[PDB]
Amino acid sequence: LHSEIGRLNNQSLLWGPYRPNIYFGTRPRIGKSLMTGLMWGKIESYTDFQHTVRYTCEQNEGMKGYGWDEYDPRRGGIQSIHDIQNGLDITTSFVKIPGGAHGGSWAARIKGTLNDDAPKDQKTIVVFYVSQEGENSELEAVPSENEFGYEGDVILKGRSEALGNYKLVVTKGKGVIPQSDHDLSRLRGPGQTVVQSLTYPDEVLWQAKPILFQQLKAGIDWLVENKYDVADPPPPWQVYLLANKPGSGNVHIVQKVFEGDFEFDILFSSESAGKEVTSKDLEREVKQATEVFGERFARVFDLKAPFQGDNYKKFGKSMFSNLIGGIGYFYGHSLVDRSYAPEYDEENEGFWEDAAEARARHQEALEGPYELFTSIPSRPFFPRGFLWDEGFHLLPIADWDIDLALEIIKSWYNLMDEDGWIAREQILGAEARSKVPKEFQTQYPHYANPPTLFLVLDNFVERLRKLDETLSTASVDNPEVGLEYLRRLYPLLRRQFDWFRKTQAGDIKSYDREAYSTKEAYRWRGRTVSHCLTSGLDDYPRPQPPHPGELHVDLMSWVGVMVKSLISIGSLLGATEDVEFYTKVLDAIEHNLDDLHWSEKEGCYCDATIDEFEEHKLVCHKGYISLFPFLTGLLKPDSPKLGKLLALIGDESELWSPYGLRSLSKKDEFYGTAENYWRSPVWININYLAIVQLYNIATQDGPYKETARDLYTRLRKNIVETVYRNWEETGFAWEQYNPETGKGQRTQHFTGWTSLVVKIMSGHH
Ligand SMILES: Cc1cc(-c2ccco2)ccc1NCc1ccc(CN2C[C@H](O)[C@@H](O)[C@H](O)[C@H]2CO)cc1
Repeated sequence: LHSEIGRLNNQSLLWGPYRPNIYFGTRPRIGKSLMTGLMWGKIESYTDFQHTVRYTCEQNEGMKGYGWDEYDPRRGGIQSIHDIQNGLDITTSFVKIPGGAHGGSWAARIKGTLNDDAPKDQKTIVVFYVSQEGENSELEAVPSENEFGYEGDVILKGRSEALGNYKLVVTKGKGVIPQSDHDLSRLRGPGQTVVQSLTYPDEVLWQAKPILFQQLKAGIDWLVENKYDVADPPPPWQVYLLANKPGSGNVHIVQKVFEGDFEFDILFSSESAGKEVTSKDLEREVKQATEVFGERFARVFDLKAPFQGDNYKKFGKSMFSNLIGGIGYFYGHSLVDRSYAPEYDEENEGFWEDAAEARARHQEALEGPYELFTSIPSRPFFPRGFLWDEGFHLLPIADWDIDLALEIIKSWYNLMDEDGWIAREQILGAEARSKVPKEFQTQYPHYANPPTLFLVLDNFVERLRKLDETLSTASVDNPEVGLEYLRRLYPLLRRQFDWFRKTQAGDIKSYDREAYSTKEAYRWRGRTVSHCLTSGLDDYPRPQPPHPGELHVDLMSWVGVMVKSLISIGSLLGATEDVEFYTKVLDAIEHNLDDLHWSEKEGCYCDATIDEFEEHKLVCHKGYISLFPFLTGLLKPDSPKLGKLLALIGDESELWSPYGLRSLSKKDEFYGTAENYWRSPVWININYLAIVQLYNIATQDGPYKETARDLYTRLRKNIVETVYRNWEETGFAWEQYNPETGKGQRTQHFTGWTSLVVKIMSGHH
């Protein structure tokens, strides 16, 4: 019956606007298939369209804002786009209609409305671009009656093994079509919808902007050749209207020009389903999806005081929709260095110079192809899977739709190699690559990232212990199905656990280090003089110089997180021998955190290193790192150490700002130095961890209950209000917040773990 649930999940999730790297586009969860994308831009001159056209997501002066107002990947959503440069407010509605055997049908409305500043007669070019990859696939534009293009709908008829038969329609739409009185109109028509059907090698189909401009340039060349010149030029918009040439091919460009406001529909009808999808279907199903979104939001994200007001609701709906709306399907090769050069072992002083020499051998090669279904940090900047980010993304998503979350976890775990490594950054395919500077593309099999996906698994387990609607929770409602999922995933979790212990081992035995256990000690590979990217806390100060004898307290705590998860899942599956090993490791980590990491002098956990004189030294930089055993839930509610940690957390002159906890203490010598990435700013992911743990202590009999209750109440309020105020002023979720001013800074559109704020508001952990 697990198989039955699987098949239904497949069919439910198959279609989506799963191209979050562009403003609007669709693809199914199939590597080589049918994809769509939208382009638009004002044209006011003979050279401006190349500058105004929109396709891939950006953020700059020219774009006021954009995002999903509502979204569920099972149903669809509505997106808003505020384009200043092009003077347009755009709505893209997307809806899915179940039926047939190929994942069902879908429809989109594209609505553009000029803003108040735009000339009332602005000419806007709109393109709908369709490509299909596959060896045994076909797609064909049905030709027009009229001489020069289309008066009505453009109909494309296609077929593939993946999709069966289907028809994709781009409706006539509503709005003024400009008409040219020029001579050229005798040969090109006065102005109408046009279609060009082209073919290119499959691997370049994603390059829509270049493909389009190539056709425009061919058009212009034709003009010059046929004596259309500056003595009497056609209007710009006619110059950039493609000559109509529909047919078969693996690329179809549908182009319309509007003057003033416009709208039009895209209808994808799966043949194996009922009758074909209509505009009337679109309208009714859009209304229906909104009703269902509304009701689920109110159940799942019931915002508690003092955030129960309508303004906080709108805020919460926007943050959540942007997060879940960011879900993409990615397909293609990864760039991996599979040399396992010995320099990557980092057993020497100065290991970072050796490692750089090894990287400069460029042994990396493409491998796969792989696929991934994942949410993302950011559409305009980071539209791809990041390993420890996805842990935080899935916490709110799991509340919404646990089955969708387990799908994404499975997607991630299917990327794991036989060693137990999953690359921390998943750049699949040339499209995905196009956004990443070369320096940053190669993955290294010795680079870890925090195992945050285990947190999501813990939430699932507690829910398990204690048709779209049915499917969204099938995995907890049918305990047989939940256990089966765990049974299959469990070995991969164990493999990753063992991988951590093998590749991220620290060195106890080779120095003068006494501690309860000789095994438990950890060091992130991959550190440079100034960085430790693999830990997630890019530039958080660490022992100088980096050294093979370093030990990292955050890493040890992540291992504790993992082993606790394995005990809970192992128990469920009756893995007796496994549980007993995990139990000895938990016990060991618990003692060793104290023996190697706890500083009595400073009253917090510290990274460790090895002296000029080969002795163990604590290196203390008060900040998120210092709190880790607490953030990760490893300390007993009655612990004196916890006591000291709560004092640090609450201390205004260290970590506690009006706007949240500082990444680094104001008293640290590295406060606000260098790029100041994790050396003062307030980060929502770590604050979220603090908030959940504070609440944990507040809701249990114990000596710190009341202290925790106070800090929980204040921190919750500080974090939410900072995100909300910024969202109100700017439209944006930000990557981090300034603890002096509360201003959002770094990257916009970070939804992104900033979105955890909906979960903070709804509370009741
Ligand atoms: C300099 C640069 C430019 C562009 C670009 C130019 C035009 C469009 O894109 C893309 C990448 C890069 N540099 C790498 C990078 C930098 C920052 C992040 C965000 N972020 C940092 C956290 O510290 C991590 O914990 C977290 O996992 C992680 C993902 O959220 C991720 C990657």
